[PDB]
Amino acid sequence: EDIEFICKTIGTKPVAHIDQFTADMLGSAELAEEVNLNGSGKLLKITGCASP
Amino acid sequence: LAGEGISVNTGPKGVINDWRRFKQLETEQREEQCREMERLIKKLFLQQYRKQRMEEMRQQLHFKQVFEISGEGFLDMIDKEIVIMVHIYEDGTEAMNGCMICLAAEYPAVKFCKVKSSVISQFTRNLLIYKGGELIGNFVRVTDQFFAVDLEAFLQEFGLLPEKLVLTSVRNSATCHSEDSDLEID
Amino acid sequence: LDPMGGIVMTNDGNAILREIQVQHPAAKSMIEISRTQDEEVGDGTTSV
Amino acid sequence: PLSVFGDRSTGETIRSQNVMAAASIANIVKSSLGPVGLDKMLVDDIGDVTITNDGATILKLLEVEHPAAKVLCELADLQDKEVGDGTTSVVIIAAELLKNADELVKQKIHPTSVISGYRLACKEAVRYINENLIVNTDELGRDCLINAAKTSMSSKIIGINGDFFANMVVDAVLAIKYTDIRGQPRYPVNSVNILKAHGRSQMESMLISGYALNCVVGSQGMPKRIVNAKIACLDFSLQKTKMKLGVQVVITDPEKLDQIRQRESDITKERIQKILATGANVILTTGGIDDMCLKYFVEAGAMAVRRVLKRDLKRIAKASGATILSTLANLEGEETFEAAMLGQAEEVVQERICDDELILIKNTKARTSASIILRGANDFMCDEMERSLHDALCVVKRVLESKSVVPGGGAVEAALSIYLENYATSMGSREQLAIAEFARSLLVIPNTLAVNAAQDSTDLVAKLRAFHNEAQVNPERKNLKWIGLDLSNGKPRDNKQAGVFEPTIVKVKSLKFATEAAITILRIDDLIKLHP
Ligand SMILES: Nc1ncnc2c1ncn2[C@@H]1O[C@H](COP(=O)(O)OP(=O)(O)O)[C@@H](O)[C@H]1O
Ligand SMILES: [Mg+2]
Ligand SMILES: [Mg+2]
Repeated sequence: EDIEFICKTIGTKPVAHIDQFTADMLGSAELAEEVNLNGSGKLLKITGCASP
Repeated sequence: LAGEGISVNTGPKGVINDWRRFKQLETEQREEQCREMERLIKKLFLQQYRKQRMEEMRQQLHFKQVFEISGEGFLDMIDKEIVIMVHIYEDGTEAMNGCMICLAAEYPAVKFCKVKSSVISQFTRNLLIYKGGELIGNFVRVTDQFFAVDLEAFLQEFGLLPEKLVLTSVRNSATCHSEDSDLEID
Repeated sequence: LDPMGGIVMTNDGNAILREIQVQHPAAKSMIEISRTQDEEVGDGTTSV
Repeated sequence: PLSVFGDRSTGETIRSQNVMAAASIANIVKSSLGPVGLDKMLVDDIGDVTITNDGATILKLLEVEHPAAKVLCELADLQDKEVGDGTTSVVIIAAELLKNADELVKQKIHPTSVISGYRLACKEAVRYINENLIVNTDELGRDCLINAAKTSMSSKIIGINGDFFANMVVDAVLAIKYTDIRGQPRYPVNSVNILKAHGRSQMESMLISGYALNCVVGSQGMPKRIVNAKIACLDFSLQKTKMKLGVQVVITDPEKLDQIRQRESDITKERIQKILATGANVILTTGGIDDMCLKYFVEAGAMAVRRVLKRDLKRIAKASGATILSTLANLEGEETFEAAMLGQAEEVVQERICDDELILIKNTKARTSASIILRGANDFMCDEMERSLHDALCVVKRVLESKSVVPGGGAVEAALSIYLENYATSMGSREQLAIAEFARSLLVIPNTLAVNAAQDSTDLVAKLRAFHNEAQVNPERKNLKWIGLDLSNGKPRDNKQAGVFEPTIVKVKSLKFATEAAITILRIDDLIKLHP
């Protein structure tokens, strides 16, 4: 259910077969870091995307 | 005396509070009776086991007690959260109770427990097995068909007891979370 | 008298205390103390 | 008229009920505060006994029904998670705040004004603490860390033992220090494996200059001491090879069954030969090891340990320089093992600890790691020692990360109360009462400290308030801000020179969390409880 939201946010086009997995179907981003919330958990943030 | 087509209409509307208050207790009583009646009524030189003795004096090497169940205790012990044996008796019971106590040491995954028969006389004048909320074993009056080894063999022959432990110092675990393990950098 | 039907006849402190079931948690602490003394040095169980 | 199948409470009734629940929760743990506090003995109605002084543990173990009591318990849990210390203080402060806020509300003061006053008072208290009451630890040194650890371990089972436990805690924390990117010194607490075992006394607990495993060698054949260890960490079971679901063996020519069966174990034999050909001495794996592989390791004169915990294996690999290998597959499609994946340590020994054995990986190279073996009288004492040790480790981590500390013994609370009751008159017309009540409720900590020692709370708190008022009025008497409470003699004392310190983060987070919890509970003036 999150595939559409992820693709809209980043720009990644989903790949269902390795034959079509090419560079042009990737979503460039400035940073992709997993941060911790002072011991309350972990969150992965992708902040800064070309063509947001 | 006529007008049998009453069409009670909004009559029951003004009594839903009392009707539902009675109905909640009625449903609880029906559930308790069904759980009680789930077991009852439904069905109410190699041959000499040379390994029996060795299992006997290797079982004594451990002592806690089986939980004594409170009518709703039986309901909510099985309603939530594996193979579980429940003992029904009123104070041969002591022998099989000791057998269950001995077996509980070797079976940490089981929830050996006992409960009074009075709280739950046709079945009282003269061993219940559960797993995941459904009945598996319903052996009643097992004296007709003891030692802990004998009970273990009897339960294993039916394929109910799980098939088969180093001893730690005391304990190691403290919690389980984002421990933030050491990450050497530069 | 073992609940499993056996008989333990001894005068060791740890052996006596290990077969006794108690409800007061202070007694449980004392029994654990007896077990610790037995496991560590193996003697002086009544003395502790 | 509503015809809602449930009970309804509205007005002063529900507010009084919520304050009742909060006060009951506070009174549960009020007796376990400060060095003159005493532990509690919890029984889990199956015979299990827990002895503890930690507020979070007590609130987690207790069965709670009222929603406000649940809120306070979750508040204690959050304080423990985010800081690790001051778990009782935050609960007590929140309950006192709620009580005083409800007292104000009963005087026809609108709850919105009380909430605004509480928010303003919390912000001003944090600002005042940061501006005045913080002490920089740069000029103090290791003594500051030792004093902070000792203060944290007060009221605990290792209190008098502090002179040694503080040194142990400081050494253990400093051993695991690492600097990440941005040059920030990070201290990964919970990487220190705390092992417990009854027996010998507290004084002779061991601090390991390495790592300690609660595991033993898989078989008696292998030696129990290797000097120049070459640790090989594996994440797979070393057992007889079995094909996956998609592979099925069907035999038509009977002559090949023996070859199939022989290869079935020769695969694992070859894997072990490849692993051991590089000179590995100690092999740790998360999966199991069957008898034949154990015999291979025995003949090779190495060590094999099975069922190693994943976190323990990761810590060992990081400390010794080894790398976890879930499989021996390289980028050429082959099956190889290289010496570059071997971790080294100065010694690996299977030591005996009170009729039981554990593995000590002493002095791992390329990284320093620490572990603590707690020796006590029984299981309960060891568990309480572990909890207190964790609290001390968290306190030391907070002090080392943020280099600001504040005086303990209620000095901060008294200074905050004086400053806030003076500042409330500066602004506001109706939230002034809320700020004044915040200041008054901040005095519940020194009051409880004095009560727990059977000292005259009124006189002690009055003297503390007089000292702090003189500090805040006379510019040349600003050195009186450190006047705390000396519970041994029941007299005010300068805690800064006495060595009673707490991290500033503890007080700040406690204040913020307590204020938010009190605000959350204060917003309710109606409760609907539907029948199940
Ligand atoms: N040696 C000491 N002298 C005076 N006060 C102290 C001393 N050690 C600790 N205190 C104070 O006692 C209070 C209670 O601490 P405690 O309840 O044991 O910690 P926690 O709240 O984490 O359980 C702390 O706020 C601290 O300021
Ligand atoms: Mg003797
Ligand atoms: Mg504390």
